[PDB]
Amino acid sequence: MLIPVVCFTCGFPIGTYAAIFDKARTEYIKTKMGGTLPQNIPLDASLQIELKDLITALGIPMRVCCRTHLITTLDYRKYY
Amino acid sequence: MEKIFQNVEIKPFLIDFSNLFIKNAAKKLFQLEEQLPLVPVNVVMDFKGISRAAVHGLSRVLQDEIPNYMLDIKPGGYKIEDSTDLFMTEQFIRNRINFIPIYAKNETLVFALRSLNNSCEVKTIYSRDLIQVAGPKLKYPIFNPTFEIGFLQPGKSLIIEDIYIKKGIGRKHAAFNLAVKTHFSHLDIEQYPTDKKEYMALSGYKQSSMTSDPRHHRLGLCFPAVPLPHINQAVRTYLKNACRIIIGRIQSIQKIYENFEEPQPELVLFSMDEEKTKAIITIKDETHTIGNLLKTYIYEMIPDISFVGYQCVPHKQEMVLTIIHKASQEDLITLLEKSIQNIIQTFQILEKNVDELIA
Amino acid sequence: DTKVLLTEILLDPMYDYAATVARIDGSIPMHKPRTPKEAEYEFKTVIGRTPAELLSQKEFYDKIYTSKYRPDFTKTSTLIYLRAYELFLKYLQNAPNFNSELAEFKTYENAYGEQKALLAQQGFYNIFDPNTGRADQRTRLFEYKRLPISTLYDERGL
Amino acid sequence: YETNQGRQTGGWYCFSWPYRVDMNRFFQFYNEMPLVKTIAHNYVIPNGLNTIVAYMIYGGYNQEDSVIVSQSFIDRGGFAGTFYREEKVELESDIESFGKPDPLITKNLKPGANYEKLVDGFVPVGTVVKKGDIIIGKVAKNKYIDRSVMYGFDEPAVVDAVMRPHGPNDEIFGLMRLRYERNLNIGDKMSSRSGNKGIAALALPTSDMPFTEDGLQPDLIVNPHSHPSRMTNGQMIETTVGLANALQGVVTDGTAFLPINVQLLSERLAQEGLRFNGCQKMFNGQTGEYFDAAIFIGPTYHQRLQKFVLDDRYAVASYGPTDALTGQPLDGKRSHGG
Amino acid sequence: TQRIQPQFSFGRTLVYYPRFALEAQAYGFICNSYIAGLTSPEFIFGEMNGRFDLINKALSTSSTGYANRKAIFGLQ
Amino acid sequence: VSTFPIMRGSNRCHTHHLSKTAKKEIGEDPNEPGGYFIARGGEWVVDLL
Amino acid sequence: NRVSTQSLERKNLLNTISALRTVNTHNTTNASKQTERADMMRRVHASYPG
Amino acid sequence: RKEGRIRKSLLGSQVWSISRSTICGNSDLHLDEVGYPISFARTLQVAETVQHYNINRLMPYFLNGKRQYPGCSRVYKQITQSVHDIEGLKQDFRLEVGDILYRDVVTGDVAFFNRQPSLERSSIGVHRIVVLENPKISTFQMNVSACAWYNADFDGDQMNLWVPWSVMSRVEAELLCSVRNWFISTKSSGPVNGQVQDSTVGSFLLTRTNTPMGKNVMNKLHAMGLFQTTQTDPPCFANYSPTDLLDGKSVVSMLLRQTPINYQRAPTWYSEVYAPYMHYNKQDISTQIRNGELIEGVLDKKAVGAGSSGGIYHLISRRYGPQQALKMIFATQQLALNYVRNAGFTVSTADMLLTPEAHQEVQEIINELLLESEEINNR
Amino acid sequence: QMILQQVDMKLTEVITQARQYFKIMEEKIGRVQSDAIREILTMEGKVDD
Amino acid sequence: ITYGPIETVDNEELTEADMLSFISAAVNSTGLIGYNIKSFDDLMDNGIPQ
Ligand SMILES: [Mg+2]
Ligand SMILES: [Zn+2]
Repeated sequence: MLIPVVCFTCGFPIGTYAAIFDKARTEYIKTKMGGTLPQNIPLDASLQIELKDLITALGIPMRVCCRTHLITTLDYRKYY
Repeated sequence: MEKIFQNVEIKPFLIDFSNLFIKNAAKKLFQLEEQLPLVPVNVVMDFKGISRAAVHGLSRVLQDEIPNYMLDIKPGGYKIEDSTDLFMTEQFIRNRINFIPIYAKNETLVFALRSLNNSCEVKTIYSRDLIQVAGPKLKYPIFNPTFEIGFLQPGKSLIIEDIYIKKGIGRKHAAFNLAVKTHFSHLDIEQYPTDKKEYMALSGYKQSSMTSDPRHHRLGLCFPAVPLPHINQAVRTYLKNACRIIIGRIQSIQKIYENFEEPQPELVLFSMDEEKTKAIITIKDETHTIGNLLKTYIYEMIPDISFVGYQCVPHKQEMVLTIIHKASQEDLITLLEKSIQNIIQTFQILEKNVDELIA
Repeated sequence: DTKVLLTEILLDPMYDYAATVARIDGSIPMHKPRTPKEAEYEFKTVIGRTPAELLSQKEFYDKIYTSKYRPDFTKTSTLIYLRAYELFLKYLQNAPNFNSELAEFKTYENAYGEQKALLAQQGFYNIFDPNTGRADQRTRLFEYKRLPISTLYDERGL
Repeated sequence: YETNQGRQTGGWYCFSWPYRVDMNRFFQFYNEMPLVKTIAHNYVIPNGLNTIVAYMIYGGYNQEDSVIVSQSFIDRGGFAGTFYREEKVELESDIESFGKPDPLITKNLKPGANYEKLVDGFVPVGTVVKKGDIIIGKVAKNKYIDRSVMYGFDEPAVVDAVMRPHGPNDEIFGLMRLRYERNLNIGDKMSSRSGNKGIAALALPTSDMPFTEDGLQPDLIVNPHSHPSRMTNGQMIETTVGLANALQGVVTDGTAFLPINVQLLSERLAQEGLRFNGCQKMFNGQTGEYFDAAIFIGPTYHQRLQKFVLDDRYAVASYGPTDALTGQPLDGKRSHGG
Repeated sequence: TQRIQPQFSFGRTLVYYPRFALEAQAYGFICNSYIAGLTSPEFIFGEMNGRFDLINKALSTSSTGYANRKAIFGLQ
Repeated sequence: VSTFPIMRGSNRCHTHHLSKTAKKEIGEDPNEPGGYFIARGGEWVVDLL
Repeated sequence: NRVSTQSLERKNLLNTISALRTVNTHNTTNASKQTERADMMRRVHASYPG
Repeated sequence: RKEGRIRKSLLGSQVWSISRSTICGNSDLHLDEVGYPISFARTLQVAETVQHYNINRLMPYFLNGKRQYPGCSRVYKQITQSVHDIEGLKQDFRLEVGDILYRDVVTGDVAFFNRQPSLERSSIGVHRIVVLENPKISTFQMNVSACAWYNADFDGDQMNLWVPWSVMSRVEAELLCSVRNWFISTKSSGPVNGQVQDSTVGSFLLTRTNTPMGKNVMNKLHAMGLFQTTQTDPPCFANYSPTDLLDGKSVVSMLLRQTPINYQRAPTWYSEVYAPYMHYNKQDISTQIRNGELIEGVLDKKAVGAGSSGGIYHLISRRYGPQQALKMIFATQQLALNYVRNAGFTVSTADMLLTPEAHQEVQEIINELLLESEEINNR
Repeated sequence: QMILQQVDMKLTEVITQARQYFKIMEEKIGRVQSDAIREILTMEGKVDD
Repeated sequence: ITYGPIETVDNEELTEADMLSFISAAVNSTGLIGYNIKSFDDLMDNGIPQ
């Protein structure tokens, strides 16, 4: 229901920056989406949203597992 | 000797506040403009003149075999009568709290979570809401305050009263895992260019692992939460404690070796046909670390061994080390004791090098 | 008489809605009742009448708990929540207008849902063709390419 | 196969789950959007996790649709959730009521039953109940005959909610809800979005798992032999794309019939610092020795199918309910004998 | 043993191909590999083949059960 | 004469006149569309025949 | 009974949506098509696409 | 009908003392072994009648009772002609002759393993029980090479397991229904079990002459490590220096010398359709075993595969009995898996990717096919 | 066979003697202390010598 | 209605990922479930009364 406290695969504490990552990702996405509706963002063929620099600035290492679990985990309060 | 544990690089993981999004998010979420009190530290260690078994055993111990501390909820700590929230179940919050990385020196600390949402918005519970109720007052925090424990629906509360510190090892429960693997390489084995199509399907090393015996290694391990000022002390303590754990586990099986003449359930000896003696050592709840170290050093001490090997079958939860040698029981026991002493000497040298390298 | 009333009302989701609204407003304790006395007090505050009083008359929805915040509607989450509870109460009470107010609040809640769906986006990204700065359309699919007949037969027709 | 398996996948089965007393419903705590998502995830919430999967042979423990799972991945909450069971009991007529029976109330008290933990005839919320425990005490009409219902299940539960609502016949009944802590167990079925089912055959500690030179280790180890006959190349392509997605911090769309070029994606892997293939130098976790071959390891979306071994397993002794007609044991686990 | 039959209409195999089409693709010839990806008509033909496989697997159990029971009772 | 089963989310349903927040607070799934019948406790979906 | 219904199995939200979009073949007692028609009706028909 | 009296109650029956669970793989179990969870082992009981010859052996079971494993649950006292609970027999000290003790299932007990639908003579087999003491394991674990008896796979399949408790049934289980009797098929008159999947590929990788890294050799330490899990008595490596190199054929011969057989057949690896391309090693395309010594060739499905008539395991069963064949299957499977533990084996997306030139060649071939079709259309 | 048999009966007699001791240590000297004997007698293996 | 000439429609830059927008518009029009609630509402309003 939240970004996990640690990475499921290796146990790195990705949850230390989960809230900061979520907020910064929202702010960054707001600067890349144009006229498309928020629910149509996953359908925009012109969108190119990269979170690599954001995650790196968070101090999270270049680990496939950690970045995957940070960027892909669903937040329950955003759907409920 | 000769400083087996060669140079070590320590690099903490820090938040880059030059990023505008990160800076704004931290400022308006936690009023955070500096680094967190506990940061992950990446430790890269170079080892020379040491078997791969010893270095990998140290890595495995630091991963999930060194004693470590966790936050846990005592039975009845979750106040059913007061926790009105219907989504923050005890299992979920227990999982979140168990895996918060804590750097605790005192195990008598007890924390409480009293979050009451008397507003119409969904309120997020952070680890900064974990207030200490028992033990000496923390001069320095034992966990970062930015973890999202859970969220409360409007008009709902979450009360947990007995969040205490639990001790254990990673191989039992993963919340006791200490070090996550970052790097492992052999610096004495040449590597192919793996960016080409001819070598992209191969590992990269120019020797087969079935014939190579690397003695120069680089080990990279990340520790999840160490205090920002006392990083070197924390890393030194971790490495020393891993060395002590390995030494104690080896001495535990050494004590079995000293009583080979006395009937021991762990140690069984035979004399089969051709002057050969077979020694079988069965240790319950022993992992691949001790078995691999024992096999490696026995094989080093007895290059002419008839057979040495071990099996840590996932079921039966035990390590069974089998040694067959053209010798007698007494001479075999002396050889195995010498191998044990070699292991202990190597890891004591490692402890000394840790002491004299990380200040 | 009171037992059936209590089991019917305590399991009514309307009771839980009014109870959580009262808890937000602070009119009842934030915890679930632990003694029968405070359970009766919660029933009195949430329903607006004592269980004995309810069994006397017929009206039920008129005295249900109303928010003490007085949230001037005409920051956003609290207004949405309180207006939603007020409209739920008005629907139960069969308010005069309701429908127009319901439509207006549904428009506002659609806007708030737009904002929440913005909060739920995880980024998309499209792989672009370097030659054409659009979604990559290069494929390894088969192309017909009618071939010369010499690829199947020789100069002698075999 | 995926159309079938995607509908049995554990996840957020309902957003109003705490308000419902549902039988055999599993709520999986953590769900991830696939790194390679499709158009369907715009309309239904994704169910599953982006597990790191190494496609290799590890001790022969993943043969014939078996999978080696990371024990740490299980402990951290991977596919963990809550299983809910309901217990609805009704008063047959006015000659029955809810309460705690006593020795004088016995006439038929169940042998080996507890009959404790009953407060006002019901076990309170938050109480662990074991196989012999009596949940909901009911007596008919010694002066009374016991009609209480026993727990009976081998797996212990926790009383999550208990109510006393009136029925359609204006009578009060039971409806206790039992909560089960369900981590991923050995024998729990898992599947990818390409229809590749997998039974968890072995759980390994963190130190025992294989790891790459850069420290990457898998949550699951999938036998490469599951690929050739099945030709589930979509799973391989998804792994390859998600490897670059993770390093790029992006969530690429992988909807069917979209323009796809495996060669271009493999080249895209090289631009992220990885090899042309997704193969990396890995070391054996148990021995610390590198494999001679680079191993294809990367993020693959996996789904926990709601076929729990704890619900399917059954063992019975030489005694239990028998059919009154044939004298044979009753049918199945549900009847507690057969 | 035969190609895709024109069952969509009289002389049509799919809505994607014309009536009395003579190209091999209209009758189930798939020119693309799995790694290259299938087009919609190719995927429809492949789904027809796979559904045939699934139907045969499903009814194999029942037919084998019938024949096996009859043979057992004839030979036991 | 009698009662007639009501499809969840239909015009005769009570959740039809409630907002997403109100549906959330009364134990309904705010994001579910409905389309099923609540009969004898269970939920029943009338499929397309 | 000409009503095609099933229990709402809430395995997930995809299960619910697919249940609401499920088209069921008609069932009749007298014949039920227990001939070569049995495997004809279970095939992907050319009229299905779209 | 099926649910009627005859078929449901007379021809079949519901039974007591039986268990069912999902089956998963366990390569550390022998082919004639089954992994039994301990919780099931304390539910199903074996009826041992107390006599003078077994009183000493059965006394620990009586003392453990219901509190510790291995224990017991019920005792049928002969003097009272009735069953006694173990918690009420705290004053009996010992057991009398003629008493019947219902003890827990222990490792080495025989069990009937069955997978439905039961279509073959091997659909029910008898395995030696290996009790899994991990409380978190609830599955029936079995060797992947034993799946051929039941046509089983580890994707959700459930199997029934019941432990014979009576003496006659146990005698019959260990004498008549053991899976060693089903190694040779009654249907095809050939072997049923063999190497499968990882074991076949591992045998090929271990017995091949060359790797991409050069000659397929290992040092003494890794040659010894191949025999760690074979569960056999290890061969002698005392005549090998630590720097000595051993090829996979040498260790395979070390294993197969225990059951010397003669084998001479071309492997599955050598296929004529592949011969124009590739470059087949001449030492890999003619598998020869002389008196248990692997001289040349690779081991693959033709030699070690399951169901391979004339394979090495069929010959081992013909000359030394099917129990030796099952033991050899387990040993060679352990050898192959331990080899792959170092060699590594994987499949990637690039494994199935043609080069652009090869893609053009494939396109040209399909163009030629479509051109012939178009010529027929023009006709 | 004989040496494996002799050690087998020796072991069974030793285990029987130890557990017969343990049951006596239930009535004589209470359970809580006796359950503490077994607890730290098992982590050194024994429990049956 | 006299539509414009088909020769002047600019479509070469249309990608297959842009047609997902058309599919999304179709789904929004349908709602993926809306037909069943619409049919039940029709039954309630006109079907049963008639
Ligand atoms: Mg199967
Ligand atoms: Zn990670």
